[PDB]
Amino acid sequence: DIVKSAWASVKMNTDFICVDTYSGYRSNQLDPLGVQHLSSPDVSDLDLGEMVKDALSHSRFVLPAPRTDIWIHPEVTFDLDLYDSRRTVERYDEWVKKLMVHYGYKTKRALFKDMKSCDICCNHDAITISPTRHEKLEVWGGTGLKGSDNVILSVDSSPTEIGAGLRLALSRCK
Amino acid sequence: MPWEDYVGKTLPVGSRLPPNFKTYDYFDRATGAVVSAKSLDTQTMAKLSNPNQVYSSIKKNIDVTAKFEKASLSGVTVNSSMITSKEVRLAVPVNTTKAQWTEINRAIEYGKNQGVKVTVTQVK
Ligand SMILES: [Cl-]
Ligand SMILES: [Cl-]
Repeated sequence: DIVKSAWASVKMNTDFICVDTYSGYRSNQLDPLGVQHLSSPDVSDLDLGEMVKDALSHSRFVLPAPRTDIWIHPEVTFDLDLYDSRRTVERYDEWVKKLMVHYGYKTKRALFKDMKSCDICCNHDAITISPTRHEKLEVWGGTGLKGSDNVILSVDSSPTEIGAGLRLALSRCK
Repeated sequence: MPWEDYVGKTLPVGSRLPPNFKTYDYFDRATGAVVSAKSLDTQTMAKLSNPNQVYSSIKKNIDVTAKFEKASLSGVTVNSSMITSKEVRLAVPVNTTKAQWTEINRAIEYGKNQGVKVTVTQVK
């Protein structure tokens, strides 16, 4: 059922576009070993797309620990600290802090106020760019269709096509 | 130990989701089984004395688990395509009245037809 995938996450307000590497198996989350690409909201679709691809290349196909009671993918790696709930929240707080300091927000509410979020997943089958509905300041979610508003691209999509698809998803956010 | 933490003792490591992840507290990162840990203490159980009050509180949780499409927060992303099963782990106290058990069992059956397994544990 589960196949090897790569993830990334895009956050965008007025001041910037932020692409981070996400890693996982079923769920995917901010990878402290992954890469981050910051840019001005007018980045070319080529560069923006290479930002997405470079971030995806650093994505890990990983589980918390080995499981014996079930079937697990033979390609999957393991990292307990990635999935650890305390480390998860703390590296998020550092992720947040670095952005407020870099852009001089001096407040969390102005950081997230005008921020949209898009999910990126990639496997052998397709590249899926999924828009969200900004539910709470720090919570995004279903747009919510089923889930027809996702930007699905071919795996052979050029970087320009990928960056372009991302902007299409950013305009579909609610 | 707190109910939410106790629920984690019977689950694989790395399952715990960051706080306030909608209604989902645990996520089996390999199988896709989600678990929502809900608890009712003696005081809250006593407070919800009026009819349908207990049923409402649980149903309120059930609907969220079932109508879940996608949540992204604290640097973590989960959507319904990842989820293979949904369960509410419910703790109820000893002062739960027969009338209240009627609401509990009602929510159990409601959840089941909503595609959500409601599992009840009696806490001393
Ligand atoms: Cl999945
Ligand atoms: Cl009913």
